[PDB]
Amino acid sequence: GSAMGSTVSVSKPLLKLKLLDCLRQSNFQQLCHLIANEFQPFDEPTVRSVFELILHYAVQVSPASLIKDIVQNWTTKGSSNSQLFIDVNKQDQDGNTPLHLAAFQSRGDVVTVLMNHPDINDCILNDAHLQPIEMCKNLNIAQMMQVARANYVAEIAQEFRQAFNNRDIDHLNSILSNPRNQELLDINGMEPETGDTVLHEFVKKRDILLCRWILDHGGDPFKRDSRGKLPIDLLKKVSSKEQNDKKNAIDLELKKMLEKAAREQSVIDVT
Repeated sequence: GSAMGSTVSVSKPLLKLKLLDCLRQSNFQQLCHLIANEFQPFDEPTVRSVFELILHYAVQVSPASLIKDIVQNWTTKGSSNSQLFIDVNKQDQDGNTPLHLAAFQSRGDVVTVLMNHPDINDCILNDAHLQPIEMCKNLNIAQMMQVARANYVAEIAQEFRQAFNNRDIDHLNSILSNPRNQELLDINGMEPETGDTVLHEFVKKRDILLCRWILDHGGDPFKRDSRGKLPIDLLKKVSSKEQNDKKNAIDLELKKMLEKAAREQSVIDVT
């Protein structure tokens, strides 16, 4: 075209029209071809704003076979550095994720695919403050989501305990790098066989490395054990003149860490 003709501007309605038609009638290779030919420039912000909702639109209008292909090919960690990458937890203009919409629409098979995604976050609140399971209109679908969550919680809580048993800071960090895990794990849970939280457990172990990690990831110094004791109560008092002697350096460091954590906890508890 002549250089004097204005560049065709990107229309969100027209992109959406083309995309929905494809998602309703076409397969994955046809969808890819549409992206290559019509979602250009691919980094143009209006283009991006439609592209990143493709999984939302697919849950609305597409067969489960196409949804599976989109999920398998564009949403796993292996494509996270590609242009064709969709965030499976993307929130739309109502705060809904694809899982919110799949639950709302009673698409049980799609709910299963999404709940099985290793990076799924079924704790995200939409703008109505609802989690995806709370969108269900069908009880059997809600129960499936409830049990799948309980299973996931059981597995990650066992993995969390294993990382502590291994003193494995990298593994612990990896577990909490998933926002879903930060919600579904309770670092302040009390072990019934001992009455201890992990903070009590590792204070008694004098494990400075692990106590610091626990206190940096929500460990609550005010949570008492089953006998009513705070973690700091577990360290014996040392007279002032001896406080800085080398033999007391371990418990002194734990005491200082617990005192600072208690100050920060006091603010959290009134916020």
